[PDB]
Amino acid sequence: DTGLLSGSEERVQVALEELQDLKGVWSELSKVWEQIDQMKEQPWVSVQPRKLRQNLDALLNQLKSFPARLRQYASYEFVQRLLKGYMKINMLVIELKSEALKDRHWKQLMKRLHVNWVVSELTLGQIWDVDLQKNEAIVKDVLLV
Amino acid sequence: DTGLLSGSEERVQVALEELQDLKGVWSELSKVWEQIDQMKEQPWVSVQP
Repeated sequence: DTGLLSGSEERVQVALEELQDLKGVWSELSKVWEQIDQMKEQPWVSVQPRKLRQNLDALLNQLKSFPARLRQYASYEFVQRLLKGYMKINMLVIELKSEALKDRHWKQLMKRLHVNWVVSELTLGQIWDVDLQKNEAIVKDVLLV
Repeated sequence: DTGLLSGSEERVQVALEELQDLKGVWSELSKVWEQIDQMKEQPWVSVQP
């Protein structure tokens, strides 16, 4: 018998508590990503921006649902910046719904983003994976012209 | 004694069974026309014939 390492015990305790915290975080983040992937999978060519704004508000409510313990994490800040870029996606949506969306317009935008697309399925998850925050200049030039 | 016409309550219970059957029928029809609502309000963005 000897003085047991209480450092190991407190390490186990903090590991367990942070593990449960991050498990709740992973549940919330899995819900967030599945919903955003589901909505961005559709072309949303003839779908008003307001039904994506309401999803934005729902994401905000989900981000405010968990206590402040996650709100101090890098994942919370990343999801908040994702929400900011998601209202940027709303900013984009007007171009998606715009009368601008022509075949030659599609080809010029495609050349700007260098990706390859199939017209039948306009899965805008791909157009957002090509980050609009990253390629803002080229898409803005296309929108202006 | 008050010998009552039990046929009235037999009709009551028959109507009750018919009502439960109709409730099931209209629950299924609610699902049917709900599904109709989903493909029906569709602005024709993604759906194929």
